Amino acid sequence: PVMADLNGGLQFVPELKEFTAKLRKELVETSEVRKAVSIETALEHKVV
Amino acid sequence: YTDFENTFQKTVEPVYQMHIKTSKDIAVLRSKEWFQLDDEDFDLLNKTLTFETETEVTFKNANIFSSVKCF
Amino acid sequence: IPRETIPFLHLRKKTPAGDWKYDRQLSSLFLDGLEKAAFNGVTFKDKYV
Repeated sequence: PVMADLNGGLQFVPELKEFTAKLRKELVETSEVRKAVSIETALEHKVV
Repeated sequence: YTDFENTFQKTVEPVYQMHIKTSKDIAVLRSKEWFQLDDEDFDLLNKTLTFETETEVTFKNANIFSSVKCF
Repeated sequence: IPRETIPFLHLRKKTPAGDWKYDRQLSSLFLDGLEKAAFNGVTFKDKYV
């Protein structure tokens, strides 16, 4: 039997799940903050 | 009367309350220049804030203000 | 437990690489418990199984 590792070194990233959940939050948080801050800056400009 | 340079209005605003539930709410508040914490590193998360504002206005004409102060 | 001898009964510890290997300290906890059980007995009072 042949065992081929086609895993791109992924196994050497410790605590992978937490690492992927952190990258996801850092991205979704940045998305949702930018959405909210841009919507409020538009509404402020509209009012003034 | 059309002498808008002699007009002015002070309003005591109703007290507004915000429950800061998320870090998005915090970012939206920090995006406002007018929002000025004494301690910039104050932890707003899970806090209830109250805003006790007064608005001083001067008029250019009927619809447009020549000045707005909210403090 | 001799140095460089794995007991017939032992506990393993997951390495940062994600492999399970003999762990002398965990194995010592388990085997000391077995020794106490063998001399003194062990209670399971208030265990629901």
